[PDB]
Order: sequence, then structure tokens, then C-alpha cells
Amino acid sequence: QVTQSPEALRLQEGESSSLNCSYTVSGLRGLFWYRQDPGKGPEFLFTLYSAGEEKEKERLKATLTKKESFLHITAPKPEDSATYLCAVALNNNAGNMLTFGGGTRLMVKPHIQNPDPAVYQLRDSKSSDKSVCLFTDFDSQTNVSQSKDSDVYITDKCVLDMRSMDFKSNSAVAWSNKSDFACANAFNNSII
Amino acid sequence: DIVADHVASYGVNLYQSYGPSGQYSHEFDGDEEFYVDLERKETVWQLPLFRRFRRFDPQFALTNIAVLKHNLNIVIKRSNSTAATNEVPEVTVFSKSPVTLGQPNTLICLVDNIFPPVVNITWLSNGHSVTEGVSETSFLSKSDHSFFKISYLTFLPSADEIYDCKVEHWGLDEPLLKHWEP
Amino acid sequence: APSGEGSFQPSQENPQ
Amino acid sequence: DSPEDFVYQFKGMCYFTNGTERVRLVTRYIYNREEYARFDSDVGVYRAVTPLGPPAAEYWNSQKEVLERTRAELDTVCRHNYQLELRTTLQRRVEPTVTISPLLVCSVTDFYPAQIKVRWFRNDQEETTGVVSTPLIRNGDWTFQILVMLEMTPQRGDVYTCHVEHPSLQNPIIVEWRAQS
Amino acid sequence: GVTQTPKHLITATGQRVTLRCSPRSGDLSVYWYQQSLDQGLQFLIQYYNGEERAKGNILERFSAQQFPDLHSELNLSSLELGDSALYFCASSVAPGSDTQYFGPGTRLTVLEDLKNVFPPEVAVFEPSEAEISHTQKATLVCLATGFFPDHVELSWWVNGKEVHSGVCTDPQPLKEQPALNDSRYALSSRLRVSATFWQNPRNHFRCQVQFYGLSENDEWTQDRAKPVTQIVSAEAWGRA
Ligand SMILES: *[C@@H]1O[C@H](CO)[C@@H](O)[C@H](O)[C@H]1NC(C)=O
Ligand SMILES: *[C@@H]1O[C@H](CO)[C@@H](O)[C@H](O)[C@H]1NC(C)=O
Ligand SMILES: [Ca+2]
Ligand SMILES: [Ca+2]
Repeated sequence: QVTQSPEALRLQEGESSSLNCSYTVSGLRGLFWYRQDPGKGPEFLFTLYSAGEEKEKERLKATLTKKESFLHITAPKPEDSATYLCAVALNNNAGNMLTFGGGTRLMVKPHIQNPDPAVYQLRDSKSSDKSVCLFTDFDSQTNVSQSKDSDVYITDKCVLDMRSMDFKSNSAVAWSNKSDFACANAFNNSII
Repeated sequence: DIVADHVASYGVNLYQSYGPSGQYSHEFDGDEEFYVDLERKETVWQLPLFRRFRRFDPQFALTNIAVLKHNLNIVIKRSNSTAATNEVPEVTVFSKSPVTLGQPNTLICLVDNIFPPVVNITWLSNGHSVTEGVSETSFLSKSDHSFFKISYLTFLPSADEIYDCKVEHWGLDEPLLKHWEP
Repeated sequence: APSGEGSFQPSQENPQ
Repeated sequence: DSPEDFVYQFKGMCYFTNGTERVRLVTRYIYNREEYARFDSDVGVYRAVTPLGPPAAEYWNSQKEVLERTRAELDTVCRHNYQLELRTTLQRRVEPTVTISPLLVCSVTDFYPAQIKVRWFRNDQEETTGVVSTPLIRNGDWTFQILVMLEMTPQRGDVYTCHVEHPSLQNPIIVEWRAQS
Repeated sequence: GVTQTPKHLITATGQRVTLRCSPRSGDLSVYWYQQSLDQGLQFLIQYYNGEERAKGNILERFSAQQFPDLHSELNLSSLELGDSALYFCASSVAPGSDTQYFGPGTRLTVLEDLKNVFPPEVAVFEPSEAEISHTQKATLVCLATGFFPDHVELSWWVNGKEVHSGVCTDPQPLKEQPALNDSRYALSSRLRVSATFWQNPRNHFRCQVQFYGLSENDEWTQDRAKPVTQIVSAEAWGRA
């Protein structure tokens, strides 16, 4: 039995934290930490065999006791957002297979230095038949809800990073097939 | 040689070309705790108490044995196919407890200096072969990398029966017969 | 409940 | 004429001294009867033992993951299994069965652990001269055996006493043999 | 090091599929794991040197092999909707406690029938003139719609070279018809650039959506194009 806590973690850029991985058994062969991008293969981080063991690479530091393992993450960046998986090899197991914990879904919310919330209408595509509204440059404490219309569709918020300008911005897209579709009634009861 | 209060093997891993065959066992102070039956995929503990508090999964043994199979084939090439040399085993037969005629007892046949670990240990009564009431240990490891194996024959001693322990090994020209009588 | 026995693993010879 | 055999041995050994205080591991890689490579916890790296060992020892010493796992085996195997030994093997106390058969053999049968002390007495006195004992006998079923012979010329009043001490006993087992006729 | 083929697989119930894996160079042990939304990451089976080692709570319907070249094949027969998951292959140097290295995984979607499989419609939306005249930044929005299942990879190509800077794509696609179970999906992606970069008519922007669908083998018995694994794109040249 291997348990991970919390199931989900929401951290701010630079907000240090710890990930727990408890294992009820006794008889460890090895405790492993992996980082997984959604849909991608788990990427190996550290192996700990023994209590009092510790390993460090970059912003990550793994420690081990008789009961659990901690994954310390100091001053995280938005690139550190992933599902962090803890796995154990055990004497009680029927061989060398790994038993994974449920994982910790880590989300590192970037800091928006200059927030300028604005709604813009985009130019219609001659092939699309659809109209697109863009809610952008809002702060990280501001999010967008699901649509309250059968015709209008609101996407989730999403962050992009302009590397050359070192600029990070939040954005949400709204669209409909209606001719009477306006951006004013698109996000009227959608901004939360 | 290492001086210790207790010496343990977790475990003795054996794999030989002849067969081919293998063995997995855990030892503590020269006694076998358990062996894994690699065909049945089962751990056979030697004392009853041990199962209550201890559990070994057989797959670990089977996995170790596969690694030994891999290592063996590489080392045979490196040694330029040097084969094993056949040693002469030493046979000693003694009873388990003092002989009381008509009462339960066990005859012990110690076969020492076994290499390689391929041996036939059988019991005779008045010259004829006995099959029931016969048990034996696994190949118990030795510091010189040879082995010893102990065979058992449960019986009620009597004035009319004389026993022999027939041991067949490649290091012997003829089967070794070690006699015992009450 | 019985605890799982520890066991040594043999190091694997270089295949190549 | 004899069948050819190639034999491989792996021995994962633990050496325990003064309870838990001192623990040493030695893994042994053996071809036929030849140990060609080993890992010793006091050394901390793989070492070749014969000219058959350098290709294996150097390759395992180049793999930091192999070194880490093997060094950790002192905890994951030795110290771990010793906790299980304290509940099992180091609990086992089998009392000896002491009998005298007639020159006079004191057979001490089926005991565990190995530690044993047998002493022969004629009447009040202890007997050092005529005493010939077999070495400790391992039965292979987690019991031991020992036979202590006493060269005696029995008189009329004589009482012969076999005195036996073992960790399983609070007091020594005293078995006597009176002179015949 | 570990490679896995195919990256995506879409198939009907009752069908049989083969997932292949190539371990890291020099790795002799292979392990299969299934990652489902219900049970998370679970062990299936292990192979070493061509033989089966550790085995999980795998079903009789599931069988694997490890070839002498050490590549493994995971065979899943009489497929059910519950078999829809990610199947990861892992490899390690030796078959003990050695570090297990995972492959990119195979995403399998098992459907009742393949009649509801559709590729996306891709449209690019030019940046707001008001946005440019306020932030001196230009956000290009790509909109992929009407596709089913959600086996899509969205990328932005500027003048023929793929880019990731200032690009943000929706985490999950949204259901166009939430009340329907096999609803077609929609996904949006954003490319934010400088005003000077968009106002340059020399620059070519192309939103590419790689849809994963049917294979060469699979039978199509509809009077419409087969919805095979295809690239659907939309483009826009810079406007001044
Ligand atoms: C053991 O007995 C079998 C069957 O009789 C025989 O084939 C084998 O050669 C014997 N082994 C030895 C070492 O004599
Ligand atoms: C045995 O261990 C104890 C506890 O560490 C220590 O006090 C004692 O001196 C040790 N004995 C020897 C002979 O080292
Ligand atoms: Ca949403
Ligand atoms: Ca036995």
C-alpha cells in the first residue's frame, strides 16, 4: 500500500512546498519519484533505498524515513507543473514490479506583473462561419467559468509565455455560430 | 574468513548447465531456513514458526536465477570453457537420537564436500531399496564453495534390520555405501 | 501479518 | 567418462556481531568453485578476486545506480532480515534430551542453539581424565547433538552424573547412572 | 530511450490490438503498465531475456512477448470500453530493483462502432485591431472543431518552422454537445506575437492539428471519407 498527498496542489510561482508519499508496509526495495506531463511518459527523478537517504537535483529534493518520503520543491516555476508520481518496490510484492501511488497534480500559477483585463473581438475567417471573442491579460486570481448558453462556448483559462519579451499572459476564448453573437454577452456571467 | 556471532545467506543462488538446473535458499548459521521450488513457484520453509512471521515471494528467486543463467553463459566464454572439477564426497551415517528398539527414530546421512551439486542419495534395508519415509535437505553451501546435503530415513529400529546409505556422484568410480546398524 | 523477506540481487554481467 | 558441468554461484551474505551494533555484507560471484568478484560493505565498491573478475567489477563500479542499490542492501537485506531473525531463529529454544547408555556415553540430543557444556561426575568428584567427547554434530533440521564418553572402572557404591548446561535451561540437567550389581 | 508504437490507437469493441515497445539500448528487462482514469497507473507484466517474470492482476485477454532483440509486444484481445487507457512500456538494465525508464505510451480508445469517428475542422482567426492598438501584441487564435475522439496534437508553424514561444493550447477539449456521450470535441490554441511581427506581410502563420484516427487496415463502410490519421491545417499571412 502506497498513498500520496495532496491529490492536487495549487502553488504560486516561487511558493515552496512538500509532497508526501506514505507506504504502510515494511520491506522496501526502493522508493521512486517520477514527474509526468499529461499524456506523456513518467520522467524519472530519484531513487531512495534507505531511511535517512536524501537526493537533490535542481529545485527538487527527495528524502526518506521508515514511514514516508517527502518531495521538497523550492521556489517552483510554471514549468514544474505536472503529476508527481511516487512508486515502491517491495518484498511483499510478487516480484520487481512497481506499485504507484495516486500522484499529486501540481499546478504552479505564474505571477502576472501588469494585469490589463480586456475583451477583444477577432476577425472572422471566410471558411470558419464562427465568431471568436478573446478575454486576455487578466490576473491569475481571475478565472473564467463554463458557458450559460447553448450557442456560446467558453474555453478554460490558459497561460502563454513570450520568451523574447519575458512576458506571461492569461487568455480565454469564446465562440458561437450566431450572427447576433457579441463579446459583451459572451463573458457577462462567465468571469469568476 | 570472517569472525561473526551469526552468519546468514539471503540467499544461496545456484544455477548449473547440467539439467540445466538451479537452487534458491536462505541460510542462517549453517541451517536452511527455506528453499524455493522453482518448478512449482513455491517457498518451502523448514520450521513451522517461520511461516507465522516471515514470507518470501518466489518470483524474486526465479528472477535471481534468470540473472545467474545470463551471467553463467558470459563467464563460460571468459574462462575459455573451463568446466567444473569433480570432488570426492565424504559420507557419514548416524542416528538422530539414542536407539530404542521398536520406537520412532531418524537415520541421518551426511554427504559432505559435494561438487558439483549433482548427487543421488538413497537408503537400503537388508540390501533392498527404501522409498517411503525418506526426506533430504537442499545443497547447503560451504565457505570453500562446495556443498553438503543431509538425507533422512524415519524408522523404528529392530534387531533384524541393517541399513546402508547409497551415494552416487561423478567424483566416485562406484556408488559409496555407508553401513549403519543398531 | 508476516513481513516480506529481504533478498540480495545479483549484479548482471555486461551483455555487450 | 563423466558429464560436463558449468556451475554458477551467487552468495548474498550477512555477518552479524554484538546484536545489531556490527553488520557486514559480502556478496560473492562464483564460477564453479572460484570466487571471481565480490562486494564487501567495509570496502564499499566491487572488487575482482581472480583475473576472471576485472570485466564484471569495473562495469558494476561504473554504474552509480548498481553501487547505491548494493550499498543500501546492508539495510534493505541484512538489518531488515535481522529484525525477522530476532522473532524467529533467535527465539528458538529447544531443550536437550540427556540420557546415559553403558564405557559410559552421555548423549545430549536435539537441542537449539549450538551452545552446550557437558560435565562428567563420579560421586562428588568431577572427572577430567577419562572423558572423550565427539565434536558438535549438526543434524540439519535445526537441532544439534553431542556424545560424551567416560572411561570408568565401576565400583560398588558409585554414582555417575552427566551435567548439562544450555541457553534454553534455567538450571542444569542432571542425569545419573548407578553401578550395576 | 524507450520508444512505443503506435502513439495512438482507435478501435472497435471485440477487436484485437498489438502494442510494440523498444527498450533503452542495453536494457534487458521490459515492464508494461496501464494508466486509466479509474485505477491510475497499474502493473501488467514483466519480461526478462525472453521470459515472463513478475505478473500483475492482468486478464487472460491480455498477453505479452519479449523478442530476442529485446523488443516487447503487448497483445490485447476481445477489447472492451474499459480497456481505453494509456499503455506504458518501461525498461531497466537488469530485472531487479534497477531504475525503470518509461516510453511515451500508447493511447488506446475502444469504441462500440467507428461510425462516429470524425476529423477536425481547423480555422485561424486574425488578431484584434483594438488589441494591437493597446498592447502592441497580436494574438492569433486557432480553433479545431467537430473531431471525435480527442486524439489531437496542435502545433503552430511560422514560415515553415514549428514554434512554442507565446503558444498556449487548451488543457482538455470541450464537448460541443455535452448531453451526448460520443460528442464531437472542440479545441482552441493561442499564438501571441509582436505587432511589428504580425504587420509584416512576409510572415506566414499556419495552425497544424494532427488528428489520430483509423488505420490502413480498418474497414470503412460509410459513404464519406474514412477518418484516418491525418493533418488538418489553416493558414494566415501577416496583414498591414
Ligand atoms: C542418478 O540416478 C539417475 C537415474 O538412475 C541416473 O541417470 C544418474 O546418472 C545418477 N547420477 C549419478 C551422479 O550417478
Ligand atoms: C557491544 O555493543 C554495546 C552497545 O553498542 C557496547 O556498549 C559494547 O562495548 C559492545 N561490545 C564490544 C566488545 O565492542
Ligand atoms: Ca472547462
Ligand atoms: Ca528439509
